[PDB]
Amino acid sequence: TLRTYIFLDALQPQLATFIGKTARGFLPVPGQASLWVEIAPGIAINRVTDAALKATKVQPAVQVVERAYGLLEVHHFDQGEVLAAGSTILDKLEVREEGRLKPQVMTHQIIRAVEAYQTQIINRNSQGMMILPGESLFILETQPAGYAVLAANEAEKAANVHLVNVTPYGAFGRLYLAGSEAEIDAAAEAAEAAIRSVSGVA
Amino acid sequence: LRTYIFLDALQPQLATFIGKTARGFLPVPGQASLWVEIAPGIAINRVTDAALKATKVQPAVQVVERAYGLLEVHHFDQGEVLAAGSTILDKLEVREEGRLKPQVMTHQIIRAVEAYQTQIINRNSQGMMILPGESLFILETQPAGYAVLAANEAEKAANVHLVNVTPYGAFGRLYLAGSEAEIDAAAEAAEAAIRSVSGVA
Amino acid sequence: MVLGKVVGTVVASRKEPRIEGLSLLLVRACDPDGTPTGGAVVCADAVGAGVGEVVLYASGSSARQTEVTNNRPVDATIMAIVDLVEMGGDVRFRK
Amino acid sequence: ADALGMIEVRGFVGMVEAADAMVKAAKVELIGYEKTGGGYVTAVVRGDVAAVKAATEAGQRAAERVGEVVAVHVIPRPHVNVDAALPLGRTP
Amino acid sequence: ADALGMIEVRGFVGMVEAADAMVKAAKVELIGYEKTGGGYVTAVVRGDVAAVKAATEAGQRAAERVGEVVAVHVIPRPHVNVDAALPLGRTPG
Amino acid sequence: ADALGMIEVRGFVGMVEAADAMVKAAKVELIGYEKTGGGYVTAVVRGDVAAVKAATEAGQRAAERVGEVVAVHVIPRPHVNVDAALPLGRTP
Amino acid sequence: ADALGMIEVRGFVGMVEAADAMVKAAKVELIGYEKTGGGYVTAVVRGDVAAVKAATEAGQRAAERVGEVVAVHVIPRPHVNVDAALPLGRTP
Amino acid sequence: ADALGMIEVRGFVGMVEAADAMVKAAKVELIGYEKTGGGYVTAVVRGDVAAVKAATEAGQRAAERVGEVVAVHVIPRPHVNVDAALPLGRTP
Amino acid sequence: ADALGMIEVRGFVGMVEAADAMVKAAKVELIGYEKTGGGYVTAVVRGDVAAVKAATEAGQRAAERVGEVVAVHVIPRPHVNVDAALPLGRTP
Repeated sequence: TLRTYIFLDALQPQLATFIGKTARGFLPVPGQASLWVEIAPGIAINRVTDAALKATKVQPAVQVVERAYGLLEVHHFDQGEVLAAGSTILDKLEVREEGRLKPQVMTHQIIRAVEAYQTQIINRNSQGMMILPGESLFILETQPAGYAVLAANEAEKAANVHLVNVTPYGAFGRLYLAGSEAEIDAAAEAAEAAIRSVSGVA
Repeated sequence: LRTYIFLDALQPQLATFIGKTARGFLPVPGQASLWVEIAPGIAINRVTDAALKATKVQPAVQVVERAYGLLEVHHFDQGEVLAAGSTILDKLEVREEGRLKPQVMTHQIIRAVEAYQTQIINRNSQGMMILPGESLFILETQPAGYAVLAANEAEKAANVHLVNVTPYGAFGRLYLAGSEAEIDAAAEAAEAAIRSVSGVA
Repeated sequence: MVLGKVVGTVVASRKEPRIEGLSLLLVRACDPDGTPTGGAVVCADAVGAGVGEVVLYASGSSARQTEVTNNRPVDATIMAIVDLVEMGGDVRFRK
Repeated sequence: ADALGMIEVRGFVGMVEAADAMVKAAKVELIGYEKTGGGYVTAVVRGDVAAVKAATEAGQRAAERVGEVVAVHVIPRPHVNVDAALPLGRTP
Repeated sequence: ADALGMIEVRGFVGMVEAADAMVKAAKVELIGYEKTGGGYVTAVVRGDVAAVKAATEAGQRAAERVGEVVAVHVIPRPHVNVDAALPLGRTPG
Repeated sequence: ADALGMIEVRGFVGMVEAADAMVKAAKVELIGYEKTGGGYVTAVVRGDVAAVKAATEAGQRAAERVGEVVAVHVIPRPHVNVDAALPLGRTP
Repeated sequence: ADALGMIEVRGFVGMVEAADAMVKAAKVELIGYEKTGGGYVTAVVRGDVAAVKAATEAGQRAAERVGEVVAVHVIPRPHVNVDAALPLGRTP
Repeated sequence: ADALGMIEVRGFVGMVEAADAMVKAAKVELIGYEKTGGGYVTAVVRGDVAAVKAATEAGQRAAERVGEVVAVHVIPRPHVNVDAALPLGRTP
Repeated sequence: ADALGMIEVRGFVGMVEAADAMVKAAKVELIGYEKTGGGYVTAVVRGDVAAVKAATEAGQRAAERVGEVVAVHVIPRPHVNVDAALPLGRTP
């Protein structure tokens, strides 16, 4: 069951830095073309990964077996390789582009002037760049979990913010973003427009 | 006593790593801090409680593994943190000028860090990410107690993001990472702060 | 020393042997407006003046007060090129 | 009344560097600066006694390396007439 | 904020040559000058730490040809209260 | 815009002598004098480049016979930011 | 606009090593190279104000071993006319 | 038919530094550069004569820091045959 | 892409002996040579790094006994801008 199929054309450097910090695999560099596939049950993702690797020369970084879900990231500099890998993944599961679930935003907030007594908690809860006291905060939760990196990537392509945390595997893909008010506002508008512009099965 | 530094006002990013690292009270940015590494490291457990009871301070950091035991105490009023520093330096009955003077060992800036170095540097998780294509200043202060002070003096000097500042060890390695001009402006202040302390050689 | 336009060039062949290698120029004296009207004196170039430039030249014993024209029979030499002529608040001539 | 700290330097660059070190070093209030003529400019911060005594030490140590520190001094409790007469920021 | 660069010259003329060399040397902003008496005049520029550093170096090497420099110093990240309290061109209001 | 001639003299009679010679020497607008305090007074004159370059040299010759000259300089093309935030006559 | 950096080496090999270390040492575009004859070849890079400075300071180190470095110089902000009249990348 | 400044440097880098200094000094027009082989490059400048004079005096001082300056010379007004028979940017 | 071996010889005979020994000594592609004028010519070969290194360290031996080898250098991976801006082969 295909839950998430999202194609990232170019990785912005904080997302690629965060994946290179917190993945189990071959770490991606900025500028590469990436693909995120989340299916259920979370052990057929090894078969999906085997099909994508035996077809093309794409390279995996994130291959995570969750409680019920399964995530695969592949990436290469040439987008033809990643698109052919995605075509092989859709042919192995015998599903289409729009067989994926339509992503739902279940919590979006812009918290402004975050106190120090919250930023210390957020700092000892994450892995990305440290939120600083006084900076704005954009939190975001998307269902399914695999679309959150999309909500990460477009929020850096159209703004100049810092990535605090992104968890793309689980029951809710979570995204934290720190920065000034105009930059968090631009990143929030861009990410909320990026999630809602994805077709699929509701 | 190997080191006794008083970070008078913590900058807005050194206290974030002090909150992401410390075992104790989490420091808020930026109250104050007193860092004292005093050998041997079994008297630090008895010097920390006296300073925690005598003042209104809150202890943040803890001992080093099989070495001198460092202690960073963080109070809001700088008078209270200075009183806790005098209490911890009178529990050991050593002088405040008897600290070992900080010696810079290896300062090195590495501009345009590639993405491989970004991965191998970001994998050791302390602070702000390496951001492939940047600079990186990596200094080492001897003893390791002074190095966190350098992390303040590179945050009040330029807009550099802090990668890691290991105050707990034999020598304190501090790597910061920003743009190519801010990293030079920050490394100059880190060296000029760590080479300006007074004490025994 | 009077200002005039450099009208022409004079090429002497049989000359006094000290002043060989020295350029000669017909300078006719002009008004401070900048139009030449007067007698044309064959004076020696010491600055690099060409045809049509407005120059100063100085005649007399103070025509020899240059390294170029030190002890030479030089009656008048060109010492400066006019860039501007201020005449009581109206710049009459520019370069 | 808050404690009083002052650094007088011959020069304006030394005064701005001293004021930066005093503000970045502790939680004091940079009020302004008194131009007593002759190139001398004095930077006046006011705040709590430990804060001012740390800000003053850092401003002295930072302004010695760009300039010409004349006098550096901290009053822990100024008299009420000192604040009422002299332009030290807290004029009621 | 914007980086801060100052050149103090004991003389107005060396100050003007310093300020002209700074604004031609990089992309900075001459925001003004400070007369502190006794012949001491300080030219103040704001900009970016690369630009202010590269500008203030050429301002120093051009202000030594004319007058005498007393102090040359670059402050890469001045505090908010210092921009609010001293006449440094980024005052809010 | 217009080129900038400056002559700074520690005296005041030297500045009036220099400003008078710079006005008499060429078609240059005397555009003011700047009192930086402590004796030091700068005559600021401003015109075309040939005019300022002749005038400022003549004013340098004239000011050195009357007082002690401090600095003589000519900027042939002042930057727009210079004329903006300085009292040099051609500020808009 | 963008800052300019130049390495002049008397050989082609030193110019290639200088150009390589300039590009590898900072996010700095390599425009190309100008031959002047006589051996002398200049590599021309262009980018940020300090990135070009670190690029030249690391290209000079590299070209001093495999060649003879004549001239290393950075221009932090060249004029409109210089880019418009020289082969330096940003010709409109 | 304006004046003519030429700064000849045996390096390309000293030529571009002299070029930038001549343009930033006064309001002059930089046509370009002449490569006479052997290393020798020449920067060529057009403007009114005092502007070119001050431009070349600034460009020589900036080019002696970098390279070997061969010749600096200013022609106040070149002949018509000189402009028509040599590549000096005023060819009709 | 492929590596970059090049040696520079002041003279054409030494460079041709260099190019011959490099393409006989390992598996490299002689893409050509470059004239920087004044007697210098530079032979350039491309291949994988061990072949490029073994080719240059034999071409230097064979061209050292002929002419004037100025400089020998091997680049294991040139940056994509150096290949994209310089006549080294592999230009996209």
